[PDB]
Amino acid sequence: RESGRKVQSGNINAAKTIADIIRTCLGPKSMMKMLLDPMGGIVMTNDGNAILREIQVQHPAAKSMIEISRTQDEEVGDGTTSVIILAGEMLSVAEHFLEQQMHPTVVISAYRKALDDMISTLKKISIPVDISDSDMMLNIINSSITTKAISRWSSLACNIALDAVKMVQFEENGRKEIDIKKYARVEKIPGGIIEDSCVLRGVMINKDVTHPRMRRYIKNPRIVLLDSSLEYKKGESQTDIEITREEDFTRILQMEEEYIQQLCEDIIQLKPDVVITEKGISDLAQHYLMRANITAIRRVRKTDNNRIARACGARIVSRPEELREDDVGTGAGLLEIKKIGDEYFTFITDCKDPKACTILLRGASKEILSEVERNLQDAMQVCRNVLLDPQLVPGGGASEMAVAHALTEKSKAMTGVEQWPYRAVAQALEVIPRTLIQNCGASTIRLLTSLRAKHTQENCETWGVNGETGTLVDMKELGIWEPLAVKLQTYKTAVETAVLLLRIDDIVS
Amino acid sequence: TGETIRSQNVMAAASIANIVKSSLGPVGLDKMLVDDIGDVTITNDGATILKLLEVEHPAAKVLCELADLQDKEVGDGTTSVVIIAAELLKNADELVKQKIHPTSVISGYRLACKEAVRYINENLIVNTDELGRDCLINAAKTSMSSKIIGINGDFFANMVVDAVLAIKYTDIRGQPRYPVNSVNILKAHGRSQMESMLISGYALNCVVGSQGMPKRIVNAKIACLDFSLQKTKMKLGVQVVITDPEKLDQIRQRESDITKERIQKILATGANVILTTGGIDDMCLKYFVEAGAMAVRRVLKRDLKRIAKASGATILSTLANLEGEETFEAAMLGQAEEVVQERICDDELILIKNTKARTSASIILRGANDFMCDEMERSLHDALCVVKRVLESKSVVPGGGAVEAALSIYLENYATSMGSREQLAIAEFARSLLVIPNTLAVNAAQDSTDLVAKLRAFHNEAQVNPERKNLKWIGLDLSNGKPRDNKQAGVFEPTIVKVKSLKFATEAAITILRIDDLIKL
Repeated sequence: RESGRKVQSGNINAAKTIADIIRTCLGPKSMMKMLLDPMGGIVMTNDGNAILREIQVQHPAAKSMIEISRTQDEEVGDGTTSVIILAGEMLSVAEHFLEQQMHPTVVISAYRKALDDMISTLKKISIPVDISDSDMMLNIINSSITTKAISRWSSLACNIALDAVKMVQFEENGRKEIDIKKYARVEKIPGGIIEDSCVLRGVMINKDVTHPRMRRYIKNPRIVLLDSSLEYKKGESQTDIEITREEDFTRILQMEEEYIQQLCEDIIQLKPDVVITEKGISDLAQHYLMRANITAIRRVRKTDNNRIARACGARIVSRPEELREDDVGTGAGLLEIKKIGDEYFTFITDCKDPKACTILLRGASKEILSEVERNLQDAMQVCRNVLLDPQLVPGGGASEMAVAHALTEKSKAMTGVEQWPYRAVAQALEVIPRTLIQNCGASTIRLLTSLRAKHTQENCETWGVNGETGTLVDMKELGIWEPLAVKLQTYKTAVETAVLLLRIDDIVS
Repeated sequence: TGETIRSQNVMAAASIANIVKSSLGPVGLDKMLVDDIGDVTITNDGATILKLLEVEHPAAKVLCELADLQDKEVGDGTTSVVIIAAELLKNADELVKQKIHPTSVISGYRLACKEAVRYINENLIVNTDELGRDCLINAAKTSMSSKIIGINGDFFANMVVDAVLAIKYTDIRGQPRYPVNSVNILKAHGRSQMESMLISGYALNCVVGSQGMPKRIVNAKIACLDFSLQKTKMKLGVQVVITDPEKLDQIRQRESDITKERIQKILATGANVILTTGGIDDMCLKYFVEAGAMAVRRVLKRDLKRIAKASGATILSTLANLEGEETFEAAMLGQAEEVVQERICDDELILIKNTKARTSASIILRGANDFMCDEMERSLHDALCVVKRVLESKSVVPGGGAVEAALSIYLENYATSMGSREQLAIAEFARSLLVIPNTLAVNAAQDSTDLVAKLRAFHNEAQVNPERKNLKWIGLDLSNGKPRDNKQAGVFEPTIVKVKSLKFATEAAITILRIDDLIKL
């Protein structure tokens, strides 16, 4: 039970401090807040998503801030800090005034037009990419890794991100939307080195299949994904009574044989060696296949088989009758039990569809690998974000100072009370520049007013202050870049986010 | 107690109404609903939420049921009736405090509750159609955004408007009415955003037959299948003899073959075209198209159930014929006037033409992207739902808030006729109306004091009509809240909702009043 202006305050109130301390933590140049547990447990992070947690949370809109944050933590995970900045910016500025000017409403609307102007300006301020040139992509990843200051192994993982994620990218609604991630498969591996890893075709099966009787290598036998229903039928097509006695053992187990084979001969109809048996797994099912000298890999996940559905690019087959390569094991394909470290790894490569690879990771060991993987995970996603979005923007204040002018130019032209949000919208761009001016550790009011001028003539197209260069700069020469969507994705959120709590005057239990 | 509880009663009436009159309608503001103390949910329209919200006052107890009572009935008045539930209380709160006995005028507010229904008689429009509720375009257009629907915001509307009002459509298994059952319909985003079309009968959402299926079978006798044909393993099929290693494999294969003839029997028996919500294996589908049978599979359950209720009577959604349709016993005969499989939206949908026994229509909305499918989604909904109360209620209340001022003065006219106390029972009643213009002005960031007063200036004597709004009342806005016209902006109701919410709010105020003693054993 909470009300109105006090909500509206608690909106501005909480969302203020919500938007805040992690901006000290923001920037490649940053300030890590300390976090103390009531027991005395200490934490040092630049991660708001992490910072969101140990702090005791009460304000349910702060919980809701954690929501769009986690919601964004789901999407990128980076900028979850940066998304809640601007809503904090947004909710702070227009709300109290314009609610004391009596409305969420004109505030609500104008962020539609706060959104589009930049969305427009985004397509203007962001420039297309070569996803064709991975180096044109690499610098982004070279840029993506280094705000949290990780380079060492990532410098390679940068490239390896480029490689698979363009391949792990095959997806179409017919408008060809590519979100596809789960295709990309990663491998914890002991030994090798962080500077040695790769992407192997199909989907390499690492996690739950070490299984040594897969044989080892499949030259061109098929791998078989069973939504069969390979389960032995104790009768003709059915499962007869159990075996409590000698008579039920002879007759029933015999008919259990046929249904395995007749399907496994349908499996043989696509000629495998490896059959990874998921539905209809039977102790006779593998044994027959093992009697068939068909290695039947059981006690297995359909997630593996979904990895294997993306390992051969295939589907999994409920059809008992007439099992096919294109049914399961699409394409010639491979299957190989590989030891990277000594861990057995099934590698099912050569998906029937091209753009087939999945990321092998070697560190000097699992951990220093996990160093790669975690950062590669960021590296690899920026790809499918650049692969998502083949436009990208000179960052910092360039990203920031661009639209406010058009926005103010709107507010000036729009000259409503919607102009007031476009004023409230204008400088909210510049807070991370303030943080960037924090990042350099300089005088913001100057650099703002300075960068304000930098948009008066240059129009801050490439010109922000970059706290890490310290100065108002071209962000193209300087090379500050993100795929446009990510900018918007950070930008889209806070609008709706602010607009979200812009709706709430009422908490009620 | 006494007033203090009846106030606390009146207060709780005001107290909870605080939540909704901000949350009210699609001018309302979304509000955070904590489920326990920890689990928070957000909408406007308290009608949803107060049900989910724990109601901590006997008033709050006596109310959410009544709004739900209204809400069980109809979504209209739900978040409302709690309004004037609160209104007349605070109104009558001081009246009882004045000289009034809670019994005195409370009958009058019922007698006053009747004047409105006495006025509901003289104020309704039995023509629910040509102007439309939220007009025609305004109906769907409002529940449209402007994206790829916007240019057709007027255009798509009168389509979907005139669609569910009356078009050729099978009602539930073809009920002889206006499309009570909505209308089967498609938003298929692609080609032009302007090529969205009503189509004859039903363009399937289906897996077309891929075996070389005939892409037209005229006048389709249909089997609509909610049943998958698939296959099962028969350890021994037809024949026995092994004259060949071929013949070794023929036995267990012959189970698949008996479908061919049975399909060819089904070609002769129950359907021209097989429609299967389930999968028809190309194996199965082979048995059809070689006989020359269009066999369509994995059809949309919505479509198919609407195609089932299109076809009429016998259908294979009833009995499961197995082994890829065991030969029909002809409880399976569906009806399609013709069936052409026509590429539409850059894709072939089999287009069911009406029904052989019935009319049917899918509309295919053609956008670019799902953002039509996302918007004409709810654009349909409103218009559909609008049309549906348009469908059921021919009598429908013209005007949203212009009735308020009429209904105010209408009784405020009859107010003085009583004399004495219940002259007041006709007043605060007619006073408690204008919160509807208030809350709509409020939630639109408007001020009804300008709007609702502007309302009461509109009259010759009294009526709410799109005759002359300069001299009379009609309609209303949300974004504004001033009288507008019926084909224009100015709002509507169907006929029924009031008397419920009327009597509801009429009863809402009275009963918690009656009790002055909360106290305990």
